[PDB]
Amino acid sequence: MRDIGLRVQPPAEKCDDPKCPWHGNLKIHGRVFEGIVVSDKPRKTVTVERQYYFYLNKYERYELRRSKIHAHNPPCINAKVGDKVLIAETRPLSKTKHFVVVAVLERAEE
Amino acid sequence: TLLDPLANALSHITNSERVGKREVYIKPASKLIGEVLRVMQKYGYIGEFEFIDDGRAGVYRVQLLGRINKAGAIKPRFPVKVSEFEKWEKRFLPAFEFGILIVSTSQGVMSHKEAIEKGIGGRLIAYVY
Amino acid sequence: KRQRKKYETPPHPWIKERLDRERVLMDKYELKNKKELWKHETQLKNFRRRARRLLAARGKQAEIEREQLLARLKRLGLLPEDAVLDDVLSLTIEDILERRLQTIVYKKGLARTMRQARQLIVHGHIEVNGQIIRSPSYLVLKEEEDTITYARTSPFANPQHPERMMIEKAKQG
Amino acid sequence: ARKGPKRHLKRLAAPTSWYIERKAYKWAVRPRPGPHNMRTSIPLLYIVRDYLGYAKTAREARKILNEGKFLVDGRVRKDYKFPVGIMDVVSIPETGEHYRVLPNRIGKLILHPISEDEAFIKPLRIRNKRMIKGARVQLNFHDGTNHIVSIAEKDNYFTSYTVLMKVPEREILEVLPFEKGAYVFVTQGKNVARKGRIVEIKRFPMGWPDVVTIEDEEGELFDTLKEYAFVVGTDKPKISLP
Amino acid sequence: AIWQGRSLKKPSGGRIVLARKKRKRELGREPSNTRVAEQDKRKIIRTYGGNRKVRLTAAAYANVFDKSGKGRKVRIIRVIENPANRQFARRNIITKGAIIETEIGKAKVTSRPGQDGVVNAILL
Amino acid sequence: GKKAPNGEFAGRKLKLKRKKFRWSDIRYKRRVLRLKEKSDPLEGAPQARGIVLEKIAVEAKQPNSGMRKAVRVQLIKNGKVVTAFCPGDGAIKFIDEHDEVIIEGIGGPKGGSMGDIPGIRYKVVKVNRVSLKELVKGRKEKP
Amino acid sequence: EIRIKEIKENKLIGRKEIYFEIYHPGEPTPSRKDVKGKLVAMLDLNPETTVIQYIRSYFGSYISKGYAKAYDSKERMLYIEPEYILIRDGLIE
RNA sequence: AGUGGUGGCCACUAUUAUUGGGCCUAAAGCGGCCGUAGCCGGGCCCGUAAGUCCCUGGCGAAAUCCCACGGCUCAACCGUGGG
RNA sequence: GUGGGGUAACGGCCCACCAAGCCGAAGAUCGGUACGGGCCGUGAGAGCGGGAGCCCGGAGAUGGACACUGAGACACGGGUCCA
Repeated sequence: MRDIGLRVQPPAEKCDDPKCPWHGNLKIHGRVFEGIVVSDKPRKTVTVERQYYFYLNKYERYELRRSKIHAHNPPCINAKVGDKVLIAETRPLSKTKHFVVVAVLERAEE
Repeated sequence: TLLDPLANALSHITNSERVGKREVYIKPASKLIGEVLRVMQKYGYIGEFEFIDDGRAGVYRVQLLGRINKAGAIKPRFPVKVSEFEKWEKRFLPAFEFGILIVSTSQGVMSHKEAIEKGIGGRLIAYVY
Repeated sequence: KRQRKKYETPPHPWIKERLDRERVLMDKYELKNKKELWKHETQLKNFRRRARRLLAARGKQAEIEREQLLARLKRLGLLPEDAVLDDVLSLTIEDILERRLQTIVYKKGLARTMRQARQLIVHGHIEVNGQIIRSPSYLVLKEEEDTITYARTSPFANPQHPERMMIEKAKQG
Repeated sequence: ARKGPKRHLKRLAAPTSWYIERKAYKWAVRPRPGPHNMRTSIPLLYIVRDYLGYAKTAREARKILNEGKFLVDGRVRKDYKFPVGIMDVVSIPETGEHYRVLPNRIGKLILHPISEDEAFIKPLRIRNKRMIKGARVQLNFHDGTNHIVSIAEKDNYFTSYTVLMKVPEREILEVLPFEKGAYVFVTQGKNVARKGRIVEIKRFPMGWPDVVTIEDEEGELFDTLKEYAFVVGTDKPKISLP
Repeated sequence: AIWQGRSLKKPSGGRIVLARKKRKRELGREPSNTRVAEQDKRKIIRTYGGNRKVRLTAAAYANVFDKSGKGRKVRIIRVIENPANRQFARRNIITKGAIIETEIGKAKVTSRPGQDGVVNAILL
Repeated sequence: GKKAPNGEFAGRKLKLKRKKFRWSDIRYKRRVLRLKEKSDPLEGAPQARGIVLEKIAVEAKQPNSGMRKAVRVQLIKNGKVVTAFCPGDGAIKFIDEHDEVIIEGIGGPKGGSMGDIPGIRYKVVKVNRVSLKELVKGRKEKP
Repeated sequence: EIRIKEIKENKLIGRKEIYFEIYHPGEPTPSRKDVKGKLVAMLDLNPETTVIQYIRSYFGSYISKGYAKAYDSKERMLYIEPEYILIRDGLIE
């Protein structure tokens, strides 16, 4: 148990990677969002989706937009599709990976 | 397929009025509808009203007093803050304070003038004058 | 960034009603251009614009701006000291036309004619508050109304300038 | 395109803390890097020309600075681009005049005159603490100055405490601590040029600093950030504060 | 040049047109390719902002370390295995993480000759 | 039925609908696709300089009868050939073969034809850098 | 006539700074020599050390603003006050 | 001391229409039906606070804009102060 | 993804290997068009249209391409080739 600074319990598994914020050298600084896993096929990778409503100044109605974000999935938690997860800005890691999972708020089966 | 109780209710009221009957029986009765019916009755636009347990959805019985020029339901529930009511009031009223607007606010659905006095915005639901 | 004209052209240049009304007005006050009348109407209209925005305005800034408006209106000599916002709408163009410097100086008897007052103003023969003004379109505050006086160096300042005799006879005549 | 470091600063872009007419001319003094930030400082040249009216033309002002007649924090400075920042003491011995730099309620800086006896004390916020080789403790202040002290004296200081610094000889006089109920003068924000007392410290995670709540003299409560809170006394201000 | 910059392709795939020329602050430098020899040959390199960095083009000695923490300066005979590439071990190339054979025996390199200019390793 | 959609969460398709029908008009589509700027013989220029070749007279469309004088000109800018109407009385007398001229649009409805002359889109204003109207008045002299 | 609105003392520069107003009703704006030789009287100043910078003649006014220096030594004005105004006052050819 | 001619842009225009347009006879409902995403959806009880709303800190830099005051003769412009 | 390289610096920026991903009908890909903002013109306003003139940020030195000096450069008034 090492502190990440975010109010969430730590993953039970202790992995040996250098890229687990709970079990590695990397840090966290920047926003925290929440979202859902939509795809997990690439290794140690996750595409988090986020829906939200946007306002049209000329039409005074709402546009529901879907936003995706790539992020890294450490093995300790092993995020899968259908799961509500918490995401934090992180050091640049790949061509596009710039966010990391910190926890799984609620898995798919629930 | 019936989809909005309130709009059918207020339309039914106006369509009774332009004839000018005495008693109206709003078949789609709901708690929010009853709150609304209280609102303008507190400015006596209607006489008494009563709830009738029909076993299915309730029915509201209402007397008219012949004082409703037009009573429409703002359907797209525009949310509005306090400071700009005059634009929306001008959107749905003939003259300065010539009638009311019904706003759903954090405390409970009721009229707009007090909502300015209490200084709380909300979501427009109906207008009438 | 470009500076805008200070006046608003009429939406139609040949309405008989408005044309003849303006004609009567500039006959009364002997202005040089309808542009001038339009400018005066413009500031009239902007006073009213402020009044109308404020009359429906709620908020501390609104009240402060309202008091500023009332105070400036009073200071111009266009309203009574007990004036209230409601009356400002009733302000007419003629209320401002009277407050024109040229109309004031003619109304002081110091001129036989409106255009003679104009000639004096351009020629500087008039002074206000110890400073000379050459513009007959300037709007005079109430507080200065008592100080409107002949410019010292002006030949008209002396009580012997032959035109001033005719001025005095017109005043008494 | 631009290719590195600037050397100019157009008047129109100048910081909002400077009582400088902006459309009279186009070119101003770019401050060189120094103790205080761009947002909380002004060149001394403008202090001489505007805020004191001693010099009408910048050349003459520079001449007077060349004479070295000016004592900021008990040090003469000839640099007519010196950032003279917040809570500095400007002293003119030729005139026996002493002011302290302090912001306005609006967010602009003024020279509040102070007594001569106060002119030697300068309170410095403790920005951060660090360990340097030899196990020595170095404290970095809000104004960028640095003070070295022993390992034993490390706990005498903590970040966000105020040290009354004796600028003429660099001697530490007193350490006002940050605890509930101190007297604090605000530095930046909407609550600028406010002075009050502390009731609560809001521990904010997720990248957001400590929001202290300040209770004014009249009892009104407001909030500001930790870094904007500058302690000046345990219960009353130890310096003349408008 | 050696340009360590934008990928010409978007993540989705749409090819990206360039809109400006490359920048000297953005270019890289050649590979060191540290090799086994009888003497240490090194090149100092002026770098971005006036810094310096020394680079081993030929290496003769290594600092091996015991798990206890005691270090031995020794010679380097040959490289056993280079996980970074298969061509490197064949050509006595020296890189961090490589398995090397010295007089003491098997060591794993825990330092980068390219940037450090010395080679440190752990006895296995 | 009721005009649709109007709901809280339907703004997107309402916007799409209006963008689709924004193609229904003519002026907006003409502006966005810049049809004139690829059909324009004047290349957006209010006035253009040309060289005249030939004098041509035409008959007013019926019931209006009258012989209108005009000229055909090749544009110095690009080289297209276009006819410009000569307004005034005795105008053609001043103009002759091989004359430098300056020409603008006729100011018809949408810039089109005017009144009793067919298709003519332009009128001369200056000939050899001397303005037509004063020569029509005769105050000045052609070079 | 001349009426002084203000006299202040630049002690860092050892000089007196004088703001004043000149009353000239109906008569042209005065020459520099006369205003200098007449202001020199009523503050007990040396002519050489005193310099007048600007006499602003107002439009449509019989009052002209005036603003002038008064140093304490010959060397300081040469060192500080730039040559042009010395030429205007004649203190340098 | 400007006015006229031409060209392009907003209003005129509810001839672009959410406020705020029509589709039997004036151009405009497809021949009919099924249904995916999308959009809109009966009432009552418990929870939530994502939206929605009220209060509160930082921030959205200047110049331009509105207002009072001061300087330039007034104005425009500039400064001080409030939005 | 693994392991390295070079960089001021993290990273497919590169390289060796291991996998089959990732984007697209809430329109990729491709083309047409075009520096972005503070703003400005018009309108009672909803809105419509535009980014020339000042300030901020971005990009360029006929086109391309490549170095040295250097804290800072591929450097309008420094250098090399090609057209």
